[PDB]
Amino acid sequence: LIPTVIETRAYDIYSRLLKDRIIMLGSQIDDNVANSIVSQLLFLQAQDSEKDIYLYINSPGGSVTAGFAIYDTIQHIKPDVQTICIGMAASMGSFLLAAGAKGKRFALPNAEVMIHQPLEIAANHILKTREKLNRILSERTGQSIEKIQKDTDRDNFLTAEEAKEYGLIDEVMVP
Amino acid sequence: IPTVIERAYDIYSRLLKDRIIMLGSQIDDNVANSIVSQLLFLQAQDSEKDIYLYINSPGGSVTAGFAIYDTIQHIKPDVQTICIGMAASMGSFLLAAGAKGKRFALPNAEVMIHQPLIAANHILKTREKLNRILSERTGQSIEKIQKDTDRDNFLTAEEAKEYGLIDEVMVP
Amino acid sequence: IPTVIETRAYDIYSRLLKDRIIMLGSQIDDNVANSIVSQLLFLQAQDSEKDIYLYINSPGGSVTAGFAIYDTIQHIKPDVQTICIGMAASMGSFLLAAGAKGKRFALPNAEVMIHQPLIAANHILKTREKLNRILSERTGQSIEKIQKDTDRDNFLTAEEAKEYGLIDEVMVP
Amino acid sequence: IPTVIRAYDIYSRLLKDRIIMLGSQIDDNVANSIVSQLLFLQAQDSEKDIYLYINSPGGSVTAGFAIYDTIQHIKPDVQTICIGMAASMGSFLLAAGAKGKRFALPNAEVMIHQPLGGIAANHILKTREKLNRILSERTGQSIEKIQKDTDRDNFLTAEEAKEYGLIDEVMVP
Amino acid sequence: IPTVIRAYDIYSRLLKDRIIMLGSQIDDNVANSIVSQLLFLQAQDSEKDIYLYINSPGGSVTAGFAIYDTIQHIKPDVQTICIGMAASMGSFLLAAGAKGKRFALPNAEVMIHQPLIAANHILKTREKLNRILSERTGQSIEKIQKDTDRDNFLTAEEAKEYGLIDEVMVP
Amino acid sequence: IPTVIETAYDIYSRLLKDRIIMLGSQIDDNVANSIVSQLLFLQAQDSEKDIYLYINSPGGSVTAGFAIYDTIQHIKPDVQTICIGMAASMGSFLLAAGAKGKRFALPNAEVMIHQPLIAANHILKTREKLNRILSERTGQSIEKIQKDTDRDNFLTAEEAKEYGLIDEVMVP
Amino acid sequence: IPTVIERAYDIYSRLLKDRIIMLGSQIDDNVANSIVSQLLFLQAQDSEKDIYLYINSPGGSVTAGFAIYDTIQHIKPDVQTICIGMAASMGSFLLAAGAKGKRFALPNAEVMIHQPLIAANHILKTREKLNRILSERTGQSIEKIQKDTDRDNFLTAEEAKEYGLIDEVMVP
Amino acid sequence: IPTAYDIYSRLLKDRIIMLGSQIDDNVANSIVSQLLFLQAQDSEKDIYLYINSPGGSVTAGFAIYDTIQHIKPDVQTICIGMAASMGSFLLAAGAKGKRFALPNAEVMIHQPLIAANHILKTREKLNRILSERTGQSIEKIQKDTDRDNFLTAEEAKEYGLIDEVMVP
Amino acid sequence: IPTVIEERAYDIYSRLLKDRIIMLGSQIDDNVANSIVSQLLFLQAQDSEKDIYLYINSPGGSVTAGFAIYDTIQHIKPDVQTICIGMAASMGSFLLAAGAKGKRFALPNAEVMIHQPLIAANHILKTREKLNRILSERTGQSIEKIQKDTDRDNFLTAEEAKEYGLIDEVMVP
Amino acid sequence: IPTVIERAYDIYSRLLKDRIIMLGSQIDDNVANSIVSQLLFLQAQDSEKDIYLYINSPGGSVTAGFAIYDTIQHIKPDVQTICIGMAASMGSFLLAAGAKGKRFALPNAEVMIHQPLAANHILKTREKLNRILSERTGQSIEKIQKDTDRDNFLTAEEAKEYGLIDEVMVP
Amino acid sequence: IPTVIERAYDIYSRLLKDRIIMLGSQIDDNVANSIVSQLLFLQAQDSEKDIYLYINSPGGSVTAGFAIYDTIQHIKPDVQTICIGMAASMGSFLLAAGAKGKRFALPNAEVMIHQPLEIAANHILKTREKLNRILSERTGQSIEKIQKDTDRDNFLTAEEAKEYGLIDEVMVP
Repeated sequence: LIPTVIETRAYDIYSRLLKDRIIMLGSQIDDNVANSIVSQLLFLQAQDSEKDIYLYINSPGGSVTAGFAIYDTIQHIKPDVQTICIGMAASMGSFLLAAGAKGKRFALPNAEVMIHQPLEIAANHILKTREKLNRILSERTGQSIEKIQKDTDRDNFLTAEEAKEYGLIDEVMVP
Repeated sequence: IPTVIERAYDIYSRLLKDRIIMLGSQIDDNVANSIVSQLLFLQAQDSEKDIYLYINSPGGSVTAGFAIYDTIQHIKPDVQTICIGMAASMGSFLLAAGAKGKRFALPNAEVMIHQPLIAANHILKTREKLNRILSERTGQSIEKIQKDTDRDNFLTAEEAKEYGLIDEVMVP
Repeated sequence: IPTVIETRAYDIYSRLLKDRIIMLGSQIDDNVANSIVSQLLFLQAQDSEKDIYLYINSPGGSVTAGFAIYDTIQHIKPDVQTICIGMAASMGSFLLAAGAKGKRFALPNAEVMIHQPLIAANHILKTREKLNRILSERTGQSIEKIQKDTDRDNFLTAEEAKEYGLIDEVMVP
Repeated sequence: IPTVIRAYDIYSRLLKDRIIMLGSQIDDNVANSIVSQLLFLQAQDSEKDIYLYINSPGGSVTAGFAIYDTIQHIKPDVQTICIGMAASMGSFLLAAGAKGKRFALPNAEVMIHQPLGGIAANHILKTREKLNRILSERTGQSIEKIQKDTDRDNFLTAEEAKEYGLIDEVMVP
Repeated sequence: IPTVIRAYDIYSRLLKDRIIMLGSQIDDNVANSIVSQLLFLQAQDSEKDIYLYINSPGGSVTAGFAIYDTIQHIKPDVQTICIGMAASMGSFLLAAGAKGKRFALPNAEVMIHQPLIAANHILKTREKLNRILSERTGQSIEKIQKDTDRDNFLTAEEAKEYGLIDEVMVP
Repeated sequence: IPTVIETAYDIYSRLLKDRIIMLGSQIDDNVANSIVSQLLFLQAQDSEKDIYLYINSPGGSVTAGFAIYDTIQHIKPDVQTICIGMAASMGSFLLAAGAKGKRFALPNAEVMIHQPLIAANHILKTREKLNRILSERTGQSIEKIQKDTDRDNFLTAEEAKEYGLIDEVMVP
Repeated sequence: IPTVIERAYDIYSRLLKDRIIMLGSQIDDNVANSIVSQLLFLQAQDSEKDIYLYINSPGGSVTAGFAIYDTIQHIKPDVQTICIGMAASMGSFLLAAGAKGKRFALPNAEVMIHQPLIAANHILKTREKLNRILSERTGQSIEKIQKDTDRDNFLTAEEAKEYGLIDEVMVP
Repeated sequence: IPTAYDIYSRLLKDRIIMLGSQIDDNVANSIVSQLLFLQAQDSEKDIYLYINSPGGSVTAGFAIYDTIQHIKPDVQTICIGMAASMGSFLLAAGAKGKRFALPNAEVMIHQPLIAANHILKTREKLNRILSERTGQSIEKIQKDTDRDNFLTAEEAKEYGLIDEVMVP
Repeated sequence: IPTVIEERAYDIYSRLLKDRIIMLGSQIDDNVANSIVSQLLFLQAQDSEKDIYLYINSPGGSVTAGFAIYDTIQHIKPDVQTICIGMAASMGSFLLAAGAKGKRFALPNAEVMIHQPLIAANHILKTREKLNRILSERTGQSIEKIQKDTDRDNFLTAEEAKEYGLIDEVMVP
Repeated sequence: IPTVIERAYDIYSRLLKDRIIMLGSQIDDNVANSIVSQLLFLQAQDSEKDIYLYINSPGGSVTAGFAIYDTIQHIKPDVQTICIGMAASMGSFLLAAGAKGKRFALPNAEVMIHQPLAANHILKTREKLNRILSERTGQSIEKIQKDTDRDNFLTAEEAKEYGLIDEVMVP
Repeated sequence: IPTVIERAYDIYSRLLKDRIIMLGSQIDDNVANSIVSQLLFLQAQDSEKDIYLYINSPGGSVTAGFAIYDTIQHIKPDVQTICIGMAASMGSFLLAAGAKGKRFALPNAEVMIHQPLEIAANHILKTREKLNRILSERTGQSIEKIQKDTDRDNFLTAEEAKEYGLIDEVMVP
């Protein structure tokens, strides 16, 4: 499922999108996805430190650690990382959605968003990093930590407009 | 997938050079990410020129279908839709979602609007949303579409036109 | 599948495509259908006036997939010649008969079978009568004859296929 | 499948009460098993009723027919009771029980759709007409009404099934 | 699965005491086994109670209805006892037991969420599920319709309040 | 297969007590050696009482077919054949091979005399051997049986009676 | 498991006759259902005689564990728990859950009360359920338990006596 | 395989052993045991070995061969279906006067082809043993076991591999 | 397959095809036949006058697939030289004998076998009669002898095969 | 299996440019079709220049070994054979079939002349190999027959003495 | 394995541009075939310049190892052996086998001389005898001591391997 594009040079579609500073996160997040995403972010920062990056998100979520690698890289680099949810952003996918530059987090009208953080590691360290997630989510949305602690414990499916109301995105994109 | 040189592509890649996107499988997230990317690619090359999305699809994921739906609506280009073979469920929803006056089917092509049945209530909620968009795009009442997407009828290309799922049946 | 390089690289199918030649050498499913349809649409954009050549060695396949190639053959402006090498069975034989009039061919030892093997039953029968109606138009046979023969497994000689109206000529060596 | 004490499993222990469970897709292994049970029960007694419980999605025509012919051949009455579902060939076997003794539980769904693809087409169609004719005889419906209905997918309530003539009574708690 | 001795496995020895264990997902195989145990027990004695223990994630609606109907048809009262979990079709069968005689142990969990071949028939049998749950629990059909569409775990005590069981079996 | 305990057999063993053999599958060496054994067992219990061979078989190995066939002919007891469901290829050869006047089919049974296609010469040799045995046991000419065993037409129970493969169709 | 004729018991069937139940693996629903049925069985035979539950288990399903728990609490007879080898998570919960005065470990037995981490809020609700019960059964405050069950501590048989998880370490 | 015995176990009661498969070491060890069991019961009465076999391992075939020859009882051999390779060799190895075939049974003496010298050496011993048990010259068995030739039951009697074709 | 550059990169087979060499090195099925036919069609479009060299090391395969290859050898204009290296069996030996007059060769240690080994039985027998007739035409042997011989497995030496009319020459080192 | 750029090759294609064919696996039909093709290609580029066939092979198919043998003997250029590691059966036969004076082994290479086993055809082709080995080694046919029926590992020097190779290459 | 555009490479091919070869896995025939090829290539490229063979290997096939060994000794240029990570069994024999003065190891590398025990026992013990013999020459240890130490699985430090005579130097940062 990846066509070729030859300018007058052969790119598959994603590599051609990367040329325009577009990164497609279209899968479950594991370490392989994270290493690839971080790499693309580093490449694009190196090309241009002033120019916006566009990160598109269609993701069921995944590994907290891998999710955090991408997060911290988004925060480190100078360029503004816009975020755009195109199909779904659940758990760590919605966390990355909300971690886009302020004013620059978007979703298409019909995109679903879920803040539910589900669940060998010791229980106390899982709970410790969870607190870390809630604290970061509390800031980037303007909601109280109490309210985010509750909400991430349930599997609430948000509409694009609920997400905006909630503070996970800045705008719903209009045709 | 044969190779073509004008610098070498496969067929689909050469068709994309003429702004042709082929949707020829069940729609899952990988297909969705792929169709969306191509549409985004095409938009940036020319925001004015038409896009042609051929559809031969038994359907698939609602969320994947909607991601493609929304990209069609969002981009500036008119997306034509042409049904060859079959458009079922979410494939039939995408066919109906093409630019007005520019939804087509070949003569022997087939269309089934039945949308098959994670919290039930969420599924049923997104389901009401599909019926309304299908009402808006066909001109049929919401109640009529309610009944029809819950039953598995096959429409001929001609029935699909009479129904408002397409604008024209293409003739040789 | 060997490579062909013109001082530009192709595989044989791709270089045969350069001569407006398409090879259908397998069971027809959705993947083969989309591949063939694309080749036809491509070849049409290259030149709307020149003949296209469709070689058929196929045991059959999906009615849906077969109808997508059918309608695409009809839709495009160029003549599609059909050439049966090896075998045309079921939906394979339908596409052989779908070629431009006067331009449906078969090699001398090729074999044709129009038996169409047997979603609600109602719809299967409906699209069957639609196959039968179309084969009747393309072969010159009455729909009652097509009806009986598509319900039985029936190997036609290349010459018999000519006598039937499935092909126009048997290619002489 | 638990043990009952001479140690049976439940089915073996129910066979002692002349009860046969048809709880699966019907194929040749199921058919041979059902047939042998029916022949064994005729051997034990030719006068006493048999009880065939049916919870089955359907299956092979030929296998359905081997059971059907064996129900008709043996001397005893074979009661049929639909628990859960009787589809395709399972609904045909439901309607083939002794007249007056075809039952369904209140919530059991019956569907007379006979699938085509789920042999030469002609032969399949021949045996379809024979199934239709038998269904006509056993429901009291016209061969024509039954043609239409078995070509389509309808789930019938137990009551509608009785209204139809597929069963004689709905068992009340 | 231990053996007890005249040689039985435990389930079969429990069967001798008119106890049936529903301990898994309900499919047609599970359904046929259960229905068979009921018909067997009924023949053996039409007056004596039957005990159905339930630890089930759920399953096939057809399979579940097969069991439901057989429970209702036979003469003996069938007591239902939820141990562990009753979800979806398992919770339906729990409610399906003789009224006065539906139980759960204190840490048991009940979920009535009914998860979602043509759409109209599925929605049709949903309404038929809802209407029976409405009768057996005393809750209005509008309330059951809402609650079976949402995924929600109930305490044994909460399930008693709801009308799915008659009592929490206190230790 | 259920259990039957008398005052423990599986069903098939209980039927074997009545001299009933069930051939319900594709004929391979393993099926052949089971069938031959049941035959030698029953000849030994009683060399005078009929044996009942029920046939629901898609066919199988020619060699395994012949091992069963040669055993039927060699033992003293009359072997009745009853086709339930289907008899094809070597299943129909064995059906025709039961005692004269004791070959039966249920009304909806299907019978296919098609023998489908070692060095080629030896396959053809043992086919001539099949054809000549079918010739004797049906009363049809060797010419005719050659044409007919070379085609795959399905025969009605009654059509198989007319053919001479069975003696009677069993009435309810 | 080998046979023992006392009528042929496997060793587990033999031990069940002495009211001995062995829980020797990860706790899933099959195991839970097996243990529950064995409990109900032994309870039927004699509601006054002790039952002995030997535990060597890495833990398992909380629901499956609670089903075993609830049945121990429900039945009349005293369930003695004996840890041979290991009791972890739900294994150690079931160990602590035996009759008061009658919870044992072999001297080299290991005990770990870490409960590992399907909506998050429901999981956390059931953990609290465990913590409170462990609190009732050890004499420790819910706060020490909620702290200790969140981390990877291995307890010696002796240390587990210190903790109130077992009553006695079995003298050889 | 119906039933307390299963059929084969019931036939063993009547001193009947059924070789219905490829001959490998599992099969060989089974046959040998049955042969030893039967002679323990009565070393006088005949044993009946039915053969329907595509052949198999030389070594495994020689284990059955040697057990037949060793024991006191006559071991009749009866080919049903086919005896090929080691199966045909075992057929010809039955008590003299007591090697039978059913009328449509098929016999093939081709023995198809660890160092090559060992297998060519063991092959000579087979040829020599077939020459003895048929009354053919060794040079004729040499040629004949080197090609793949199906014999009729009658042809096999004419060859000396069986004594009689069984009459129905 | 290793690579050769003339920067035009081939695999050896693509490099050979440059020099009009096709290697039929495997069991003949649909995939193989489709490949060879296309290579034959390619080479024909390239130069219709110059010879083609078809090297054959093959145990045989599908009859349909064989005839598809045969029919294309006969149809195209170029002379197709056939060279047996190693083995030609069944349809391999049939394709070997189908090469140009005076231009069918074998390497000295090559083995050739005409046995064709054994869809309704009668269709098989009728296409067998096709092969035998053609073998008769190309070897000069009577149809009697060929029928007799295609029904048994005899291995033919390079020289024996020349004797028989399957090849024209044995290639001298 | 690295890439070399002059034009981009893998090492084998790069070595093919220097007329070096590497026979490094069991011989089957695919290996034979490949080696033959390389030999044909190489004779097309130059018919007088030597070719170098390195052999590390446990053996393989007889038909396939003969296809390669026959191609070697047919083409004009001299085919030097070099045994690295092992040459067994059909491997050792292809070692022996190299141009006279131009058949080599490395000092620690191993050579096994054992040929493993309708039977009559197998024996015939086996008499065919024996007769070619005898010609090329210079050994009597009776001695080849004894030795190929035996599993006999030959030292590089022992293989020289035997006449399978001409020289043992020196470090 | 990343690309390198200098012309495109994977890293190993780029390193091979600098006469560096990486032996990174268990040695079998496919590894040996590769290493030998890389060595003949580098010789042909330049017969006087040093080759650098990096060894990180648990060892493997004796025949395969000796093929690598013989090629190192045959070709003209010096082969340096550098153990990174692990050299065990035939890996450590290959390490000993590098140009005298030019066998190296990283400081934390591990070296195991144990040569573990389908061929006859007699041949295995005889090719083992030449392994011992060759290690005695290259290390300077008596054959008696070599026999002893290669029958035991002791692990050497890079330094102990130096004192043993398997390498010349432990590499300095």
